[PDB]
Amino acid sequence: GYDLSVSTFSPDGRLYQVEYIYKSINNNNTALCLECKDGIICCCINSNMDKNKMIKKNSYNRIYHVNNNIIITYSGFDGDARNIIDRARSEANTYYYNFHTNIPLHILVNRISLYIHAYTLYWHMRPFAASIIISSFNEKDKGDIYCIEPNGACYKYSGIVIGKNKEMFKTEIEKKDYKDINVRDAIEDIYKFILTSDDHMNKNNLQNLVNFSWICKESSYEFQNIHEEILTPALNKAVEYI
Amino acid sequence: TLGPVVTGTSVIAIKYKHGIMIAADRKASYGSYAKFQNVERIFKINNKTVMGFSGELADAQYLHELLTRKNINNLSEKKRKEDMYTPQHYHSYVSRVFYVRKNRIDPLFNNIIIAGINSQKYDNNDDNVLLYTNEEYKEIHKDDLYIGFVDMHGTNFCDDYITTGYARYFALTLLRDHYKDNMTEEEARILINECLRILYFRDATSSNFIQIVKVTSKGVEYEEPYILPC
Amino acid sequence: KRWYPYIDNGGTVIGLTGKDYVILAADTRLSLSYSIYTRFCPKISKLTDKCIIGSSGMQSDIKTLHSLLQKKIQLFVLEHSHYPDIHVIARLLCVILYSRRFFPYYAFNILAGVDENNKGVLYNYDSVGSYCEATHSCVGSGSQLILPILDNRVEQKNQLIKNTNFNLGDDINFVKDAITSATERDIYTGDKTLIYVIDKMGINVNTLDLKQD
Amino acid sequence: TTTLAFKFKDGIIVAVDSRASMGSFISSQNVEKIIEINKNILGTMAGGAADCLYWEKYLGKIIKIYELRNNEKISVRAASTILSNILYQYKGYGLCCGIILSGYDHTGFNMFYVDDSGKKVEGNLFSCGSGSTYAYSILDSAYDYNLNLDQAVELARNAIYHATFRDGGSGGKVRVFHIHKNGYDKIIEGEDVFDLHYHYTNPEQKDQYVM
Amino acid sequence: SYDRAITVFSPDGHLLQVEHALEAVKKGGCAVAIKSSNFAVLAVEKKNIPKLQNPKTTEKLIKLDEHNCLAFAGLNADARVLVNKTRLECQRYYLNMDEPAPVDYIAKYVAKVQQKFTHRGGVRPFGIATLIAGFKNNKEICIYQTEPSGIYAAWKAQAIGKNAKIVQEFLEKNYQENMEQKDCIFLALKAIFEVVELSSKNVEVALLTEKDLTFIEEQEINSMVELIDQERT
Amino acid sequence: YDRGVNTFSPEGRLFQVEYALGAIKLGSTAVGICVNDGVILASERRISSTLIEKDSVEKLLSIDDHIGCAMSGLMADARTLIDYARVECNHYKFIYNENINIKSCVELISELALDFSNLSIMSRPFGVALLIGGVDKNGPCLWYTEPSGTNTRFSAASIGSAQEGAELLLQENYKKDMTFEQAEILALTVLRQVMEDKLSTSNVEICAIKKSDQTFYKYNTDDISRIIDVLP
Amino acid sequence: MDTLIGLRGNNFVVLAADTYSINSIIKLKNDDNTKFYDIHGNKCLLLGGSIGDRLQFGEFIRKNVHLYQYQNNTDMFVKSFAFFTRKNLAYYLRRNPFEVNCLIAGYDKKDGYQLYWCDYLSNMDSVNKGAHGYGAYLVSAILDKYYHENLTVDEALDIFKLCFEELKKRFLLTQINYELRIMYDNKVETQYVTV
Amino acid sequence: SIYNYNGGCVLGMSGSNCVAIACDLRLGANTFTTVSTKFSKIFKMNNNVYVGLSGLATDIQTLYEILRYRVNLYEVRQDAEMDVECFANMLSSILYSNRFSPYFVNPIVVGFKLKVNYEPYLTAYDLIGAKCETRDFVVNGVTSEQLFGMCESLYVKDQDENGLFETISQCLLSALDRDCISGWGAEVLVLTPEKIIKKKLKARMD
Amino acid sequence: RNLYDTDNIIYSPEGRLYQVEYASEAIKQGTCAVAIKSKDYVVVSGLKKCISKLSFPQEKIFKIDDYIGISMSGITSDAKVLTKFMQNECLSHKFLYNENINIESLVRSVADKYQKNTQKSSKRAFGVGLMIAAYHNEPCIFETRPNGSYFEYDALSFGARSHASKTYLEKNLHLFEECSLEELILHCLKALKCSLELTISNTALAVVGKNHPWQEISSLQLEEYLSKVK
Ligand SMILES: O=C(NCc1nc(-c2ccc(C(F)(F)F)cc2)cs1)[C@H]1CCCN(C(=O)CO[C@H]2CCCNC2)C1
Repeated sequence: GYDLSVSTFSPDGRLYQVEYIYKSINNNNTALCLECKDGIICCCINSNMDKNKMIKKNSYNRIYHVNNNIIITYSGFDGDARNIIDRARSEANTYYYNFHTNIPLHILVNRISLYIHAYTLYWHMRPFAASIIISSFNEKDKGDIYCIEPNGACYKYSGIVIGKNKEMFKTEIEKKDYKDINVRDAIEDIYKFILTSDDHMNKNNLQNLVNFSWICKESSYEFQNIHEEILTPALNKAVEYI
Repeated sequence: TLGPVVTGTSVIAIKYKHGIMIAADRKASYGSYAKFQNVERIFKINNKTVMGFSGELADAQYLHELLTRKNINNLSEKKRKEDMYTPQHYHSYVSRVFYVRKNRIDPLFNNIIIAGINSQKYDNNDDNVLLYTNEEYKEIHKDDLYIGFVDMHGTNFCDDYITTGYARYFALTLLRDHYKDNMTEEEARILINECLRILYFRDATSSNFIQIVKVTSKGVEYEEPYILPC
Repeated sequence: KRWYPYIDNGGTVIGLTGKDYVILAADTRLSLSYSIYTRFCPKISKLTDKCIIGSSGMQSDIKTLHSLLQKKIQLFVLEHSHYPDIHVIARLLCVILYSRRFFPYYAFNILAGVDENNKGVLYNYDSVGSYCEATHSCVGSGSQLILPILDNRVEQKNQLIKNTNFNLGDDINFVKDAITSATERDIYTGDKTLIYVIDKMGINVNTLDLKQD
Repeated sequence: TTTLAFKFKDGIIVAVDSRASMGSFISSQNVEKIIEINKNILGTMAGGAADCLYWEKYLGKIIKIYELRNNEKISVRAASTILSNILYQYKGYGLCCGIILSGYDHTGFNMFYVDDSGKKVEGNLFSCGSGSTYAYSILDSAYDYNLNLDQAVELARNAIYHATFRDGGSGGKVRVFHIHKNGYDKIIEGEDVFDLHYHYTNPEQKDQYVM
Repeated sequence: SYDRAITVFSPDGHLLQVEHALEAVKKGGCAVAIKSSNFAVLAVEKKNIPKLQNPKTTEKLIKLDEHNCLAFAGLNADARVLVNKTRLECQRYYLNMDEPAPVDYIAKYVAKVQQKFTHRGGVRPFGIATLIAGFKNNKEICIYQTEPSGIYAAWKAQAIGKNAKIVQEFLEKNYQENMEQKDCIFLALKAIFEVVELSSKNVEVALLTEKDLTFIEEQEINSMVELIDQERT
Repeated sequence: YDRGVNTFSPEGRLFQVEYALGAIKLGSTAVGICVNDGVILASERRISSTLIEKDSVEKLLSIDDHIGCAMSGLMADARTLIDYARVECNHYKFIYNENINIKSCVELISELALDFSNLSIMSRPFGVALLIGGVDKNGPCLWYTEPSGTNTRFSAASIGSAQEGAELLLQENYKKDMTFEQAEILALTVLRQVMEDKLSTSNVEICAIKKSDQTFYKYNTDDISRIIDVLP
Repeated sequence: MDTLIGLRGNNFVVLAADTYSINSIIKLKNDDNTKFYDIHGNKCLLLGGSIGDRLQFGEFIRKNVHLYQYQNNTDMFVKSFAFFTRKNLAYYLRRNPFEVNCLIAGYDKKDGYQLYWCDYLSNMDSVNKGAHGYGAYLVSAILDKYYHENLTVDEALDIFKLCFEELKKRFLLTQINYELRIMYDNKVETQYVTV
Repeated sequence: SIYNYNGGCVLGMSGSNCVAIACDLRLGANTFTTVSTKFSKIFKMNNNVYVGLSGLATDIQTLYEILRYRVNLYEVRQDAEMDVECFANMLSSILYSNRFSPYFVNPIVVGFKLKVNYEPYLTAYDLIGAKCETRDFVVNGVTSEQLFGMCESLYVKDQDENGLFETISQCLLSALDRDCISGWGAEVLVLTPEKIIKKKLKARMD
Repeated sequence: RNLYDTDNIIYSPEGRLYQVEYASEAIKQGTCAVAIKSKDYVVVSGLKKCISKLSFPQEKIFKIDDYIGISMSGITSDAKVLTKFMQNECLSHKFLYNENINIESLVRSVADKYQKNTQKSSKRAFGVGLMIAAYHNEPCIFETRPNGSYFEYDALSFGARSHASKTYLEKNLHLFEECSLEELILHCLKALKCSLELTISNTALAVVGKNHPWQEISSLQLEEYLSKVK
């Protein structure tokens, strides 16, 4: 009876609706961000759409950006995450209007965390069902990656995975330190981890179900999606390895 | 803004064979006081769009901030280079802003030039845009180039060349006499320098310290500012 | 000083009906005080394939009003599944103009068209939305010059010997003579004129150069 | 502008000129200054043509809704009250209307004068516009309740003629409508008052008439 | 329930709140209205505690405006607030039109308000039925009966309230179109006394003409009650 | 009780509109027939008492001069809808100086219905079925609207208690080419078959909008007497 | 321009006004009926000033008092009526003023016959006699001279005849036609006096 | 000039175990036409609290109605008479609540403060509630200068009821005889802790 | 699941929103619609619902803009609301600016409108699925859903018995890119016919593409195409 409203604590001091949101997110499509020596690399594996064959090639992209220098991705429902990303862009716009400089990453993360958290307080609002990764990289400060949970918790990482099969992806990513590995070498490792972890993914759908993006030295520390010419030899080498 | 206090003087924009050439002296006057003499009055909107102003500096800076966030929001939603807003889109947006503020009796005391390149079929600068970091010029048809004027009352139009402020009398006479299609960079520079020379001699709010900006196939290039030769 | 929000950008729009056609000729000069912004700024906007609107006054108000009327006509077409004739568009324009009765559009308008019965129609409008049908009209800076000319040619009230048999070609040439006289005597009228002819086959545009001084 | 209306033995006569001007310039001579509010009520225009036209059309809309709801023809009194309240609500915003609403209802023939200032005056004889005093003088000189329809129409035509002759704001064509128990008739749809001067005042046409 | 929908559709398609309002009407005192050529008679049951309750205070026959009057059956306080709203609308019409409110307009407005209260969030339906007697714009007299649902209809003779059906079938077999005044009050009194106890203190009867609404003095009611006692034996 | 007004069923149907569709089944039977000469709407008036003023209850109404309508279900809700339709049709006439299309009037009526959904104020569905007949620039036509918000153009249609038998008879006997007089005969014969009465004057209500004046005409005793004498 | 006159004795109150409807320089009517507003229950509001403001305020007060009397099923007292009228006039004074001058007359059993003078600024007081308009300047002293407490109604009407004759003789607007309300002996009577 | 429309003046004076308030009775119109000669500007709030309102007559009536409303609510809520100082502070707050659209009134408050000891209490106001308490006398109205002169010359400390009546009446009448737009009768109230004497003076009618 | 399907803001223990799922379930009862495209064109076809013998077919496809149309499946009133919203957005973009609205921006705005009704307990999801066909620099087919998601397709179909149409599209997808317009119309009509005969009355059919505004195919041309299919 206590699990029918986000605004009610259960006798053991838990909000069951947020836990059910966590269960919803853990079944959704995988997303990961990884700090590297020269950049951050973001990768979204949309394994759920392996059934739908008529979807346009690479149309579905869960990787978005703010200010052309902050990557923002998610695992969860598309509409809620679009709402959060619109809030992030609004916060960046308001900050630049007030102060004439771009929003710091930690301030944006805190504000979006509060925005997510506010919907877990009242009996009439649906809490957002999405975990949100927000990340950036700079020449001086290196990489900063944050993950905002559906409960409003925000935590900083060197690398993070959310969504389906995140345990296996985390286990494979943890095998080696990536802060002394470049992003171009890291793409092959990400493809190998996807082939070993997600059972729906295979050689014939890696090219059209996976979104890639990064912020590194080669992109002048600004947002970009990986071109096909860089992706194709990497996934070919991963398939040959596997 | 009840009226102007810190004012920028004329701006002159023309089409030439490789794109748009837009010029303005770097002076902002506090009435008869030439208080500021190294001010920027030509703003980059995007890689194929620039904005220039004559009149009050505060209103122009407010408009520049508006167009900056409009460009950033455009970039956030972009997936291909054709999704980038054109100079005529920004001209329509600025005209609407001026029109609504005119209806509120709260005008921006400015005359605005919005200039640039309408077509994406000349370069791939918008495929990978860089906001925080900067071969021969391609010949561009004048139909693919855009220069547009807006005033305080929202009267908006476009032409092959546009002038604001005192340039509407001094520079524009020489432009209407001597302008021709498909001018080279040298000819456009010479014509603009002649116009700015006449303005320097006859406009008391004018300076001989010029800023030139070129919108070409290789994007927006801010030339090093110079004193008028001779 | 308070900022005055109205400016007259000048130029003429002349309209003349036939039995089954209507001519609307507008000059293209755009001016401020004694200076010229540009020599080509069309004053006539297409609304439907048998209806156009020309206006004279403040160019920003004219452009916004024409775009607004076009937007509402497209909305009408999508919602009610038929193109409105000139009388429907005329009442719509009257309501739109009166909706800003206390801060009017700074524009005098002529709505020209061919109705469902293949009859040429002109409606003339002041700023606040008072309007009426006419067989000939003129608005803009040179209207006081041209309205007597149109009165003398069309109605011939003060002529015992009346030649009231007109065709489309003579009407076009007479409208050209009228806009030429307006260019001669009105400083704000000149450069070029766009002449729209609406008849059974639809709308046809033609150009005539005028004096540029 | 000159409008007039008067009640008589066979109903109501309404009459108007057709001039519209912008200061000194005559913008039109074909203006329709009598509006069919409904099948039995006519309304005149004097002053602001925009306000008169718009609010008389609005009154027609309200009357149509009232008649459709109640299955009944509205009275002239109620229409005049609605118009006067609507015009009074915009007091101080510069509306300029002088309107004579005349018609037939279940309480007989009725006539009301209403202007922008909330005025609402019941009577049997009214005139509005810049030439109103001249039409008043002619009508009051010659008005009788037992005039026949032809006599009443001729009197209205003569009053409008003299108003247009004296007043620079009035001219063009005279229209004379007749409201009866079963609608209204346009007795004089439009008659150029150029002819009326050389009928009444200068029939000989051998010299300029000296006022 | 600031804006919660209180009236909603049941699985069979009924609006149960309106039915419960009708049940509240069925508990109320009986009222009867009868039409004639140029007048109407309205009679209402009244129950008061003898020797303790002031009989003047409870008015179930009410003058709405210059020329219209109202009887009701159901919750008294709901009747009071709706009657005051109707009086306000009567004077609003007479302000906006400069002619008194016709009876058909008033009945339509009362029906509209009742329907609105069946169809707005956060408001209960009015638990009353009403009989509105009055004059049309053409001076024809009419009686309009309205229900809690907002349905209305005009009637030659009608009854509302408790045991209204028996009074209805009586009036069907005894209404005789145009009638003199005395027989009209007599018909109203016997019709309401079919269901109501036969005493003069248990009824209030009034007559509506063009000029005013006049309440019949108790002596006439006593005499007619004695006559009704006589005819029943 | 427990489900809000906006609750979806497991089949993807709103509970309240499904329940409101039971209300339209109740009421008096009406028929509409559209032919090239015009549209006719006929209706039965189940008069409960002899003391009721017969003309006071109206089953056929005029939304406009060129639009007639027959209502079924909850009559107060129906009168609310028709009043809104009258106001918006007069608003269209004022704004555009022409008679509104029948489809546009039907569409705005069905937009007022389902206003309780609050997608962008009424609290519940209306529980009303309307047959809206009229004559516009595209000739005569007849539309049917219901609490779900769906509009459906019909050559011939029925509403009310005897909707099933009325539509069966109309399906059997309707032809696209029949004349106005045959359409009146068909309407009154269908009403005769579905009624439990002898079909006299002041027992049915008839209205029509023709393509000669495009004006709503409410019939009188002579017209029903004529058509009844013409009936076989 | 609208001359209003009022005179109160122990057994009556009398109000009077010119019957002219003015529009710029022309008399629309010589039998105007937009000044007197008779209220149910022995009450009268005689209004001056602009015709539109007169109509709006007079009908507003009339419809409010009638609503009161039908809602409560009693006749409002004359004092309550007068102070309600003053309160409503003063409420609009600082928001869209009604430029109307008022004489408020009535009869009560509680307070007998009553007259209240009230101007466009809502400055009100009970008076035995009062006047409004420019013509007030030419009639008030006559009301001061010939008034006494025990006047009969006919003597009061003779005083009003003196006032009307002086308004004809001396006032710039030669006002000839007058209407009169006579409240006395529980009846309200209308009279029309020419010259 | 708004105060010249009706004219009017109010005065108050203190004695030993007694206080007095007084006012003229004119209601004028357009500064020169007398329209009433019984328009009393003194109002009883309670037995120990009186207020004299001079200025525009509509604002006098409106403010008196507001003050009566507030005082009656206070007294029925507390079941006791309002203190004169509490009333004076309340009048200040009411006048200041309309600071930018003030009631064109210049009140005085005259009464007894209760301590049973009955201390005289007098205070004068401006239109926005700026109040000055005095031990001797208070004046407001268009005749303020003449009243100030008369009271300065003639005021005698700690007079009995009769002497207070004569002094305040002579002050008011002499001040009114030099003012065009005030006069036409004079009301004088003399309060003592057991009773009130209301008198109407045989005043000029010019 | 009866506990958790009562209000639209409640997640089930499996992390499911049952009311949004029921709004999606409303879409499968609509009549079938199909949309395919080539390099140049998008062809939309649909089965018009006919509820009785004397009825006329329910309209299935609607024009949004000169190069934008839609088809709907589900509750038609919700579809009407979304249609009016889309038409107003298109005309507002054509009013403020002088260009056609970006199709991706329009679809995102519609999806935001979908999602905003899923957040509050006083609102319900739109119980309708839209397929949006347009030509904005290329043929494009989008789909919207009650949960505020949207997708882009090379070929799309949904409604009652749309599984057979989906199977036909799965088989024949590789042909559509190089198909001409006539072959594309034939393929779309065959895919629709797999869901079932078709008739000029009961078959909505429209085309949009390069140099080709949105146009319903006329009854005579539709008769020719239906004859060719049979
Ligand atoms: O009368 C003129 N033409 C014919 C027209 N008749 C009308 C008209 C006439 C009668 C009625 C009604 F009563 F029957 F309803 C309604 C409308 C409007 S126009 C011109 C005469 C000189 C002034 N003029 C100009 O256009 C001057 O330029 C303006 C442009 C914008 C503002 N600044 C100056 C109009």
